[PDB]
Amino acid sequence: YDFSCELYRMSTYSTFPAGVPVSERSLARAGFYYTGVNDKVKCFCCGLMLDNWKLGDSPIQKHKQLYPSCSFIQNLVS
Ligand SMILES: [Zn+2]
Repeated sequence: YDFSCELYRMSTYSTFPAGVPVSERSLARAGFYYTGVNDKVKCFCCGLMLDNWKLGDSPIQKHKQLYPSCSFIQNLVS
């Protein structure tokens, strides 16, 4: 289903900057791929864009909170 998709998302983090305080795996699992700019990531499903990640930030929570209508985030959490 989203099998290869999550794996593709993971691959986009090859250039992710070193000091970002959230794991790339968690980002990719939350539906986000890396835009190649700063620490800005984008949902493959709804296009929600997020950057300036802080220690302890939950990509899934931010995702659910900001753009609940995303089918991916709805199905991930259900
Ligand atoms: Zn989304």
